[PDB]
Amino acid sequence: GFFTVASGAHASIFVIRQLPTSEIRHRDPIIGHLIWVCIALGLHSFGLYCHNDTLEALGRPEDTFCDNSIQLKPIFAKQFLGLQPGIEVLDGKIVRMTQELGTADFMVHHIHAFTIHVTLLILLKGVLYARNSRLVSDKLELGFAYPCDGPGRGGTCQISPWDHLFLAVFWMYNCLSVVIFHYFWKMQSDVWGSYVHHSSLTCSHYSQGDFSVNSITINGWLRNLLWSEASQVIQSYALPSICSYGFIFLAAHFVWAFSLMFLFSGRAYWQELIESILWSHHKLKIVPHIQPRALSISQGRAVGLTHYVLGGIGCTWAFIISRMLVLTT
Amino acid sequence: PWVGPKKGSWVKVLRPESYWYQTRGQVVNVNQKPEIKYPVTVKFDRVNFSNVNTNGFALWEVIEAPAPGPGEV
Ligand code: CLA
Ligand code: CLA
Ligand code: CLA
Ligand SMILES: CC1=C(/C=C/C(C)=C/C=C/C(C)=C/C=C/C=C(C)/C=C/C=C(C)/C=C/C2=C(C)CCCC2(C)C)C(C)(C)CCC1
Ligand SMILES: CC1=C(C/C=C(\C)CCC[C@H](C)CCC[C@H](C)CCCC(C)C)C(=O)c2ccccc2C1=O
Repeated sequence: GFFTVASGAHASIFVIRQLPTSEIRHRDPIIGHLIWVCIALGLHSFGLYCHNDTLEALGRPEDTFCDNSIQLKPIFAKQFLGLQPGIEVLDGKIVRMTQELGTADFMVHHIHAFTIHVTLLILLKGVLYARNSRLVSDKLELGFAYPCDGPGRGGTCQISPWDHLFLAVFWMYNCLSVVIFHYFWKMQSDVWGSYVHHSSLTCSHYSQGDFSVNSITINGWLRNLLWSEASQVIQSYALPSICSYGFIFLAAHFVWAFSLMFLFSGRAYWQELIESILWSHHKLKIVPHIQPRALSISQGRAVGLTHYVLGGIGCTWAFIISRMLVLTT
Repeated sequence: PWVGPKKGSWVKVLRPESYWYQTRGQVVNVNQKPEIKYPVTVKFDRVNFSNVNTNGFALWEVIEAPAPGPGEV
């Protein structure tokens, strides 16, 4: 994900510094159709989850999208290995097992496609509209990394390719978090675990195969994956092995929240606060000749993005690693 | 004769909207033309938010002050 957003960034830089290719001359249809496909994908894919949530809450499981109810079979997801029936085991563990795809896999894969397409939309818009646009016609003169062009024309905030990356990084992080959660839950529920005894084995999975039944709802994701599987990391303080992981969980939550400061606030408030503070220093004759300044707009965005991504990644890192370490030992 | 402060002398800026309001700068020059509304030119060691070091002030927006001491603006 990080290197893909990087490729988008440096594509934008190349467009700014050099002449672009001729596919930029019909950029409006390209980005328009990408916008439409993003909207349609998000609507359908996420609204299936929302429909499942609402109907299940109302008490109508027969109306939801699931294997027992209306089912969205992934017809195109076909085997190619041609493996023999069964699973491969090694000393009380399942080294290899076929992943069986159903409505949950259909829904999660289309969520993946939606998020990938939205990230691609942000990156491609930044690349194609880097030199100029209907809003501002001298974006090339403005450069690559500028905060805006002004409050004019309604407001030209984050029109630069740098800001387009600044948003595409958020979207890449969202996509990768969903991918990580999908992989983690699916592997725990349907692949990993132990077995209990031509011989037939009953496979006891770590998550107990709850992905196919609970993953069909956002509430199921919230309960069976985050809340239920955060027991290890949340209750890791006394345990010698993973107390560090619990503390890092807490600290990553703190850092992620602290990023919202920079992501929501603006330069002028902090500059005025700094001046008011500096009044007292000048009063007491503490005169810093490297005059304090509030972080620039682009720097504030960068700091917020860095802290946001780092905190989220740290929370996920600690959560998954604590769960795995405890379960395997 | 010299209408404004002497060249090189320190003057305290009395323009309320100035970044250097109530602080002192050095009189770079004074325009002797009577038709100049803001003849005095004052430079300050502290650049304002626009990274500007000097400015023009009227004769009533600057008063003569001693040179800043240690730790004084
Ligand atoms: C005159 C109404 C009208 C018409 C004919 C269209 C037509 C179109 N819109 Mg839509 N659109 C509308 C209003 C309309 N829009 C409004 C008000 C908004 C702002 C929220 C949008 C926002 C919007 C976006 C963001 C996008 C489209 C897109 C599209 C195109 C594909 C269809 C689609 O997915 O629409 C989905 C959106 C709709 C609003 C559906 C159309 C609305 C119908 C005609 C409503 C008719 C019934 C109405 C609810 C009755 C209420 C009566 C009551 C008050 C008494 C198509 C050219 C997509 C596109 O360009 O694809 C290439 C696209 O990306 N539209
Ligand atoms: C909107 C875009 C979109 C995107 C990004 C994806 C993404 C994905 N789909 Mg597909 N899918 C789509 C639409 C889309 N789908 C639609 C509309 C349907 C019909 C309900 C399906 C039905 C479907 C199934 C059943 C499966 C996938 C699967 C997949 C995966 C790729 C492998 C595959 O078999 O693709 C197949 C892709 C298609 C069948 C869609 C063909 C491309 C579009 C629809 C052509 C339309 C163009 C047309 C000529 C003009 C339309 C004009 C307009 C005005 C109406 C991936 C997660 C597989 C997977 O991994 O599931 C877990 C899988 O099993 N999709
Ligand atoms: C005050 C309440 C509070 C607050 C403010 C937070 C804040 C946070 N938690 Mg949470 N958390 C809480 C309570 C809270 N938590 C409690 C009580 C627990 C139980 C101990 C946890 C356990 C926990 C874990 C184990 C994790 C978090 C994560 C996070 C971070 C999310 C960052 C982000 O952008 O995610 C963006 C949000 C998402 C990606 C959605 C995740 C959850 C939904 C249900 C997934 C749905 C998937 C489905 C397919 C649909 C996807 C649609 C797609 C288009 C996105 C953030 C620091 C996670 C994180 O870092 O996320 C990356 C993480 O690892 N928390
Ligand atoms: C630079 C750039 C970027 C990025 C990009 C990217 C990220 C790319 C990627 C790319 C890629 C990564 C590609 C790949 C491709 C692939 C291929 C081409 C393959 C295919 C396959 C095949 C052909 C197969 C088939 C089959 C079937 C179907 C069945 C059975 C048999 C077989 C196996 C044969 C962005 C937008 C950001 C910005 C601008 C610039
Ligand atoms: C808080 C904030 C500021 C003010 C923040 C500033 C000036 C940062 C302060 C920089 C310090 C001096 C760097 C030194 C590093 C930290 C003090 C390290 C602390 C480490 C702890 C573990 C102790 C802005 O200027 C700003 C600008 C634009 C958008 C958002 C914001 C914004 O959110």
